[PDB]
Amino acid sequence: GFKQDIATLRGDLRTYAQDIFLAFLNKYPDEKRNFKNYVGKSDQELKSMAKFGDHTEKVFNLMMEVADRATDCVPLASDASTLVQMKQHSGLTTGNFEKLFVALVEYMRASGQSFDSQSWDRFGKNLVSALSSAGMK
Ligand code: HEM
Ligand SMILES: CC(c1ccc(O)cc1)c1ccc(O)cc1
Repeated sequence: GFKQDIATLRGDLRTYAQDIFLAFLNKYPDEKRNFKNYVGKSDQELKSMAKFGDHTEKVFNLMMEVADRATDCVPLASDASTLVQMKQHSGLTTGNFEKLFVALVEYMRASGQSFDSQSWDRFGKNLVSALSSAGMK
């Protein structure tokens, strides 16, 4: 289920963090407007870039903490407000997050593995609802 999925993802975190972000960027190429240093690069080139590895892993480390602190796939309001108020998230709207979780769920469905994709799909919708309540446009 969802809890075990958090353990599975954490057990190969750098790999999953990079592969899910690439799935997102490749499914939604327009989302690179937010990541101009990643333009004009193949996946293997991005996986050679120090900030792409560093940043993807720090993002996913916090994503897994947000998921782990959730009840029934509903994140804490404190975690939603941290994600809205972060200076690095000044430009974003909830649609950026919806798209990320669509790509994450698709990734999991396409994997060989028994991820609980329906729990991740809920988590993404509930995180979007929480971000909207905490003031993200
Ligand atoms: C639950 C999902 C997310 C979490 C937990 C999260 C977390 C973080 C964290 C911890 C950082 C700091 C990274 C560092 O400085 O090394 C960061 C930066 C950033 N995040 Fe988020 N983020 C999420 C979703 C998103 C989404 C959906 C977008 C845009 C589509 C986004 C855009 C950014 C940008 C532009 C930065 C700063 C620039 C950069 O680090 O390359 N984030 N995020
Ligand atoms: C959107 C986010 C991310 C999405 C999915 C992941 O598995 C890891 C990270 C992100 C933020 C800043 C970056 O520099 C790189 C990526």
